Amino acid sequence: ENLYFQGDLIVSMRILGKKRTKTWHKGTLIAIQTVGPGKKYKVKFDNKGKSLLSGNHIAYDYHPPADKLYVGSRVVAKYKDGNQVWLYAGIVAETPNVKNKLRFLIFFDDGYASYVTQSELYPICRPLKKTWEDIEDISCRDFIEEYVTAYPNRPMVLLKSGQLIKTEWEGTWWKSRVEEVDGSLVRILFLDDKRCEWIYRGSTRLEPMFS
Ligand SMILES: COC(=O)c1cccc(NS(C)(=O)=O)c1
Ligand SMILES: [Cl-]
Ligand SMILES: [Cl-]
Ligand SMILES: [Cl-]
Ligand SMILES: [Cl-]
Repeated sequence: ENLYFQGDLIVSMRILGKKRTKTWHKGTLIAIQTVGPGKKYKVKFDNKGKSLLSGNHIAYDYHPPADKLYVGSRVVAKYKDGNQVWLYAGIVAETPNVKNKLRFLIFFDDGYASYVTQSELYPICRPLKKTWEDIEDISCRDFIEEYVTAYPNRPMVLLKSGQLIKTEWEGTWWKSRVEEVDGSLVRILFLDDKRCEWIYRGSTRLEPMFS
């Protein structure tokens, strides 16, 4: 059947939609379709064509109030790639508190992690019951499931600036150094390539956590 209303969604509302590039963009909800128990949402993008999307691939174009977000909530957040900025999907790993200077910790679908403000988050409309089950990468999905279900029990390695450790990249161990610590994240310098990365202190990519 063709619907005009579905929960709090209404045909003609302005919305964010996931494109095939895995980045999220502004559009208009032009139709809602049902086929038995399933539902699909037709979006017309501003500078693109149309897509018929599932409910976990559309997001509201407003920032959620803090009482609606939990550890494990499915969101779209501002993602830094070189000097460009995109909207990319992720999972909330921490909500605002004193030890993280009132920010949200995001674990992105591709394995990266970052702290963001409430004004840099958008909630996904119809998340799955087990929110992590639509993460394509198997190693990311299994780590996030264990993290969300075990929370607040969070094993992490205590690290200080200048400390030498081994860090994983493309299947092998690399000599590396701790440059900086910011709450639950650590900035690691890869010594041969002389380039840095922000990594979660409980990640198995850090050798002390792997063992
Ligand atoms: C490709 O990413 C992975 O395999 C992977 C595995 C484990 C952890 C992570 N990152 S996180 C959730 O610790 O910020 C990524
Ligand atoms: Cl295809
Ligand atoms: Cl039907
Ligand atoms: Cl879809
Ligand atoms: Cl579900």
